[PDB]
Amino acid sequence: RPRNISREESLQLEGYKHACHALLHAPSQAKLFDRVPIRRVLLMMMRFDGRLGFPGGFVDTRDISLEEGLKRELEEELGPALATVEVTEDDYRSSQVREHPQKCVTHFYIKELKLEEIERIEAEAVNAKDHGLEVMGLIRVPLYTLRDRVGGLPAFLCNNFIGNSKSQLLYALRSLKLLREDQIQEVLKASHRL
Amino acid sequence: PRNISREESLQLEGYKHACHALLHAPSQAKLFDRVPIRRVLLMMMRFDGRLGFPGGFVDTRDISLEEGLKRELEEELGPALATVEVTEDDYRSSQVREHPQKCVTHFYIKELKLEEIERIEAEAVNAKDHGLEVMGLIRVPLYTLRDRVGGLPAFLCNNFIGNSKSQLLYALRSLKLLREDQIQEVLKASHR
Ligand SMILES: [Mn+2]
Ligand SMILES: [Mn+2]
Ligand SMILES: [Mn+2]
Ligand SMILES: [Mn+2]
Repeated sequence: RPRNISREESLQLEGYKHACHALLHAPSQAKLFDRVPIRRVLLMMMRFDGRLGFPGGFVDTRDISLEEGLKRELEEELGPALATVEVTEDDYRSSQVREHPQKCVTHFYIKELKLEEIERIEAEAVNAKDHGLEVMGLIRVPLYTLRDRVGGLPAFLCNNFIGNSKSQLLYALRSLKLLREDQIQEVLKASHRL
Repeated sequence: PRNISREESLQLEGYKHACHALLHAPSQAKLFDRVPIRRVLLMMMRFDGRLGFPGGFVDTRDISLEEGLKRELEEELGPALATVEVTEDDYRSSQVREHPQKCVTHFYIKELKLEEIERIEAEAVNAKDHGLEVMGLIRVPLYTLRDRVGGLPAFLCNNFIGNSKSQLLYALRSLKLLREDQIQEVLKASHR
């Protein structure tokens, strides 16, 4: 149902509800089992509704800017550590629009941090206003495929994702150059053997 | 997957052993000041992309099923755990499979104080296994939302390792959190 739309065009519409979500990420030299390289830490979360999503939430664009709304949502959900860390217009990536079930536009941001910054974010998430309520926990996204050819990313893609968050994740994998187009197809295939 | 006994368990030959625990605490918190959380139940995202309970393998002949579990927990949840009891009284059940080379997993349910769960979550990011075997802790939503889908039923549509779903369901019956009919209602809501 979701369709692409430019930021600028989408900011012009009327009586549309807006949401902002961010992928925070950082490179890692860690190797799982000292063999399988982690490569990069991507944060997602388990939401109060039983589903996985990226942090963020609604913004009222007549009151505050998209970035200001995003900063506030992250503070609630991810905690104090998000202060001084500034997701800006540069971090903006894409906008999608729908009408079923509600007139609704979601914006997706992608921001690289230093590893210790992600770690400090994890360490302090348990202190967020939303911890154990709207946010049920923070999780890192496995980017590897294991030898059984299912465990890791393919298996993880069989989890339950809110809205278009799965599709956003896949976008980021292709944009941060982490997987080739075919690799993504391979991942969706290995996943879909239910 | 077939239910078995502790009695037998330790005596079978050629099987690999695994221990897992549900740590849980009561809670007075209300989501949107409306929906009661009731209880906090810990699970995790594994390195394999699946949800499960903390723990792992333990050499049967080396030390007791508790000694293996308590080590596994400390390794996966962090230092805080060295002061968790995890006695025999916390033992719960043992299922036996013949899939990925004959497994036997034992399930443990143990009640803690909310503070204790909170301090565990707070130190989990320090566990030897953080960012490796354990990719993050999560609380299990026990409520069902107004849409009659979000909350627990949606949660059960996630990808679960081994029989950690069976185990979770058992806990909800065992801990008197849900009746059999109510469990049967979330499953139908979920698998729809
Ligand atoms: Mn959110
Ligand atoms: Mn929010
Ligand atoms: Mn909030
Ligand atoms: Mn271990």
